[PDB]
Amino acid sequence: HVFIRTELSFIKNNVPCIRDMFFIYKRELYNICLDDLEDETHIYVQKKVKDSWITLNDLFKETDLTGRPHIFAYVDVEEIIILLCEDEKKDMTCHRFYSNDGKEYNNAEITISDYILKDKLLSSYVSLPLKIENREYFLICGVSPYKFKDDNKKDDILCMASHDKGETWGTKIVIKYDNYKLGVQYFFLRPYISKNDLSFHFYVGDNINNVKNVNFIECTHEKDLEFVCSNRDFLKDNKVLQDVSTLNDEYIVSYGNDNNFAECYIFFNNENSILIKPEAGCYGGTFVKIDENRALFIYSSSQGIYNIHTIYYANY
Amino acid sequence: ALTQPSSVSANPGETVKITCSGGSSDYGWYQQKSPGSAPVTVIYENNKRPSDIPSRFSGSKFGSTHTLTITGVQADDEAVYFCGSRDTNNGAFGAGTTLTVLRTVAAPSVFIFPPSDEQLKSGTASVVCLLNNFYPREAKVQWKVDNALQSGNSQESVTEQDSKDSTYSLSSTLTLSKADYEKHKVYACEVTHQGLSSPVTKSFNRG
Amino acid sequence: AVTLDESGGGLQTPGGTLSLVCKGSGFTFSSYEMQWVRQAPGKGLEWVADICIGGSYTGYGPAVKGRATISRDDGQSTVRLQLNNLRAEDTGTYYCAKTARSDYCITGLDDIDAWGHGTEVIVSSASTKGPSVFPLAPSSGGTAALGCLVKDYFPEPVTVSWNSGALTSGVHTFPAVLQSSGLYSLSSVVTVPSSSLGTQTYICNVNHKPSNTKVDKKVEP
Ligand SMILES: [N+]
Repeated sequence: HVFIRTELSFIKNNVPCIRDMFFIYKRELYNICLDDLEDETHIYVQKKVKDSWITLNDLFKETDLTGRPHIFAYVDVEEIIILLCEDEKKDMTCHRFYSNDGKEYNNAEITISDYILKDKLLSSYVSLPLKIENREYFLICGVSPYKFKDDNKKDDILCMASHDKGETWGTKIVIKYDNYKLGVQYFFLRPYISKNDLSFHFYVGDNINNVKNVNFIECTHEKDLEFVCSNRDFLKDNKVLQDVSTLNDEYIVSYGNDNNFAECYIFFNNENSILIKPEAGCYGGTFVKIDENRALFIYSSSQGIYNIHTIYYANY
Repeated sequence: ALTQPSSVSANPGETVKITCSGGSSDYGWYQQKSPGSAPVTVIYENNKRPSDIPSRFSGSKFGSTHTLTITGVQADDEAVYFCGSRDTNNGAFGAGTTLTVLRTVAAPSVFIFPPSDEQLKSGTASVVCLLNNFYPREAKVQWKVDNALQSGNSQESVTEQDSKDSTYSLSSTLTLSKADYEKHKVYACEVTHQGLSSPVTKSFNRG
Repeated sequence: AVTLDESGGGLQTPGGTLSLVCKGSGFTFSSYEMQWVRQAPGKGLEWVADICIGGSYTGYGPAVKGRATISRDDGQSTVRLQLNNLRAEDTGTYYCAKTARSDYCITGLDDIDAWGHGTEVIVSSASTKGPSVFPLAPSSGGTAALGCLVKDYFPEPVTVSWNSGALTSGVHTFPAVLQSSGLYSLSSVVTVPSSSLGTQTYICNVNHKPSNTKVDKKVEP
């Protein structure tokens, strides 16, 4: 029938990150800390070692470009690839970092000549290869901020793919999102890949901070390099949808009590339920899936303190 | 590799500047008065200084270049300063920069030493020529056994600049055997220096 | 009192292995990246290896890659460098070092804030020899010179102190020179006035750690 086991640890961090970007490489947890308060800006690659984040390398030090770039990190079996991309132009200019231990990185300046994602809003995320027809692909996906008429010629979500570990971005994945509603802002679009199945987790609101309703669309593969998505209704009355992940081919949905996240509720297959109530809140709670039956739920209850909830789940 | 200067020089009280062009990441400077003796961290992060190190030391990283600055140099500031940063592959060190404090010319007070009783009986006896507290390092040592020039069988040993009066010290030794030492009587030591009009040659008798 | 003390540095066999231990005190060991840095006689400084917090990462210099092994006993506050197949190129003085930042392992040598005293290693197939002490008396005027000559000894180093560490003023220590046979020759002199010849006693204490020989020779004209 079912199995739920939850243990939690803490992680101290002596680097005050503006934004955290967790990832699991070779079954271990790493962070992509952005340190930007003589303002030496850093894009540190930290790693969890016992109960502390250990800084391994600064990617911004080895970077020609300025400003907070777009960070796209891809975690395949035998390597990490992280891209730092200048936002503002006809061509995109990225810096491609490669590592296979988590500490050693070797950058290479890349140029996405005449990119399609121009005009589309991009944002930083961690992803994993998506296999389509005997070929894995890394995805840089963008959304159209505002829509006023239903143009078919122009698709709302656009994805450029790379089947050479991020070296050349010439493939175009066609995303067909049939529920794109008019007048409102759409932001923080990040794809969710699992079991070689594609989905997108984005926000729909009035402003990046004013209104932030979480949306989730699951896509099916219609034909060669073309996907067609539809919305997934995770709405629970008197609860705020926060993160969505999958364990055991079942959704793991995070909800808050209000938009202040004093308490979080985690639902498994909607069949089972647990409560996260930081003794501080659970704001910014995210699932960092480790395995098909194990995920992490991380939020920071203070500056420098991370709460690492480890969740084990299995259904039969 | 990190491109560090071979040597730099300045008079006391004057400000000095040492550079490091090679390398990518931040820079550090470690002084080492004598090889074998542990170095001392002078600056660690680009413009960070340890509590024990005096306020005269300061750093600055302008591009791939970092300059270590010693405002108002002192006698205890003479050392071989090293550059520390990262090279294309991994962490790397510089070639080393030798700092010399500029002072007036000092002549060497030469002291010749005949071998001990035991030294002779041991089958091999060596003559010791000593030069103490001179300036600059510019010096030459020529051996003259019975009015004849000797070369090839003599090795010299120079010490680093003194941390009090900024003077050097030389040590020569004529490697000779028991059969070749008792044949001669007059043993002279010619000393050549910049601060000497005539070469001071000290000679000692066998008896 | 952030201090590091090295041990295990001696005359190891060419082909054999080495084991150098660095014990740390004064700082919270385990929270700082540790490193080893060597210096070949005459040559400059050279990075050997580094170990990250909790031994999570282990890096080596090209010179010792596939031969050296760095480990940490966070409980004993020690860092062990285990270098195998010792070539003559490994001879030098090894200093362990502490990185200034805690929970920080970026690959750089700019962040060292604590250096160990330095232990000397000698890769050689030559047996330890004893130092022969020969007193040198002058044959001056106002200021006279006295001292002893340390000849025929192997390997380095040799700690010579006048009056067991009481006489430090006017003491000049010379570096040893390598003879044609293979042994070293160190010298040490002390500048004392001519009025003190007869009323004071000067003895040079030659100490050789590898062969354990302490000979107290008196210098008298
Ligand atoms: N380091």
